[PDB]
Amino acid sequence: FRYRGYTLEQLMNMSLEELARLFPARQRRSLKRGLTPEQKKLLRKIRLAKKGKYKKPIRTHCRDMIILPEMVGLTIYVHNGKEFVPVEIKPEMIGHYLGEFAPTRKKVEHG
Amino acid sequence: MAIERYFIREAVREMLIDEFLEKELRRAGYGGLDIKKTPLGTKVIIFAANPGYVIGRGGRRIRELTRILEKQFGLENPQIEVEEIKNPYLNAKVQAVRLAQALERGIHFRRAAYAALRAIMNNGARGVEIRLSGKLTGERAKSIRFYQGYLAKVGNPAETLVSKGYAQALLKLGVIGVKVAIMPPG
Amino acid sequence: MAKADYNKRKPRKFGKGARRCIRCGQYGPIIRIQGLMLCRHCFREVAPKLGFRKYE
Amino acid sequence: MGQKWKLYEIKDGKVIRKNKFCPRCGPGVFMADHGDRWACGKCGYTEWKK
Amino acid sequence: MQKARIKIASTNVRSLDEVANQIKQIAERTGVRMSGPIPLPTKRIRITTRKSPDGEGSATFDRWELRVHKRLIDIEADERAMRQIMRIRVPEDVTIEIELIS
Amino acid sequence: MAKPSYVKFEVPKELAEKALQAVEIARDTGKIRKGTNETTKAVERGQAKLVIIAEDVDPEEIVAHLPPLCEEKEIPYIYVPSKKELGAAAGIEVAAASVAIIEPGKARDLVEEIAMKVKELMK
RNA sequence: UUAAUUGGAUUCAACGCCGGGAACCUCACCGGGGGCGACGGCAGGAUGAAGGCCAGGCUGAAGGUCUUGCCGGACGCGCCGAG
Repeated sequence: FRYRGYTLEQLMNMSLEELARLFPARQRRSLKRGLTPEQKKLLRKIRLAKKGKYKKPIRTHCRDMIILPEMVGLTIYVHNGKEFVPVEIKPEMIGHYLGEFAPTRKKVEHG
Repeated sequence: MAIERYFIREAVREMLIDEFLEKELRRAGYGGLDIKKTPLGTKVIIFAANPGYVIGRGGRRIRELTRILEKQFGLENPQIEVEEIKNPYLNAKVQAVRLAQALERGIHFRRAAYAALRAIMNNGARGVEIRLSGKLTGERAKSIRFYQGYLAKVGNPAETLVSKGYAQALLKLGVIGVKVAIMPPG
Repeated sequence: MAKADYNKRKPRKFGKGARRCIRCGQYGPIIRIQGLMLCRHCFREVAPKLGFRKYE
Repeated sequence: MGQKWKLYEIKDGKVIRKNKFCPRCGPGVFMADHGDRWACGKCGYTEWKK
Repeated sequence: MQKARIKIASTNVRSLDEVANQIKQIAERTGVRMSGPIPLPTKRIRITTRKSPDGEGSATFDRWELRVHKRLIDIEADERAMRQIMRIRVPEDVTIEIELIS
Repeated sequence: MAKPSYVKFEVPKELAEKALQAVEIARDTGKIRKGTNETTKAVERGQAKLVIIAEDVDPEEIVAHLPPLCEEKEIPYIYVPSKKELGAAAGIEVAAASVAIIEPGKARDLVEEIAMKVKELMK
């Protein structure tokens, strides 16, 4: 089609298992080897905004997430180890690493 | 595992009890530990100068000694014995300790070489040395050597054939490190 | 209400960060794990107990 | 030790029920009634108003 | 009779045929036919450590070595003979392993 | 409950010595409730067939409806002058200003002579 | 240069050296969330906990924090000597 995966809405129904194929080794790897309970609470935060009971905005220090569709269209405050940097999630960012999107320093050539 | 590695996995347990015993038996005076290890049970014969603080008041130390070995040891049937030290001067680990008592008092370096270098040699020895690293109660680091007989010699032979004791003698100004090396006759 | 709880939950189960020595309490030296569980500073003094020999 | 907590009601002559009683702990332990949700202080539960 | 392989590993040079020609003494309480001690290799363990904690500049690191020296003895005898040998094995010094086959 | 402001009957001492040993025998029978709040429930719901109460129970958050409640409920209440005398004889070992025995299956002898002495003379 | 790039070593006698394990750990350093002080002494004790807790509102996690309603049994915070 277009974008990363196919139509954003259609992908949500598919979610589990099917996403794996489209993306690299990393995203397959995270989902297959479980998570930690601190991550699992964040899964609940995202879920309440995209549907159902009242929103929780997603705060996270973790940069270990791999973007899922339910994260699209929402603003995630990720700690890079200094401060929180807001990130708006696009459909082009599905399957792509959280840590990429926020700089963890001000990175310029040295001079 | 292997039968090459069965001298690295019994020998370590012997190391562990030598380090803990020497410290907690300065109430009695320590000298050695003859540990005889059989699969039946580990029979440790503690050499100590005073028998009455290593048996306790009513088996007060005896309960401590039963409970200690079992953590360390794979043998869950320890027996305890106390033998007496019957020549404090023959052994280098009761002259390290005897010299440490005299230093902790303020009895100077030469005034305690009366009884740890003119008494040890009377007992019999091919050689003895006392070395005393520290600052010598100063503010800068210095050492002094006292030597009698053969106990340093060419090669490893006759200097790694010794009886060997180290003690700590604590000062309020520092630490002084106490080496007494007796090489028994032989 | 009440004072918080907190507990030790660091993933020390892999790497140098998992290891420790029973004889000096630390693992900041270059550790050895095959055989004995001790370090290089507890094998300068330990080695001829265990029948390791100095000579070559 | 203490200070300061009571939330037990006092009746005269008669008996009243302040709250619901846990069915997992028998009587003794009283549920907090928020609307539809039950709390239990004895062990700590998440409970819903059966 | 029952065949026993007594495999005897020792850290000492002179405790190895002194308990492999005088473990024939321990062993024999009934009749026995015994194989003279067959030397197996020295299996060699090295462990090399730095004696330097700082490591700096030029340095000399201690290469250690423990050589564990193996003799294998076969004996064909009763249950009682085998038992004598596994009843006592001193402080070790001498590791004694026993393998049992008919 | 009680207060030293509130006297309603006089507790004979002969009864009182054996009513601080009554609590102890009957603690390992069933349920034991202790502390003033706990004793409130034990009468509220009417579990206990005897409450024992030291006079020092304060403030009047507890006292409002509770002194008639024990009489209607048909249980005696018997006084200890101190909570450090109901706190060192009753089982409990840190002062208790009231305790309630559920099940006098083992203090039945003692605890029936209270209900015909501090519930005869005046309830 | 960066929030920080943790510290030492620094001619021989510092620079594949402690680091012959450097994603969190390691780790000392940095950033944000919470929090303990023994053993005696000191006012306090049952006038209920130091511990616990639904549900949303908030935390990277913890009734932790709030609104809100509620339990089981009973000694330790705070500090001052001094670990």
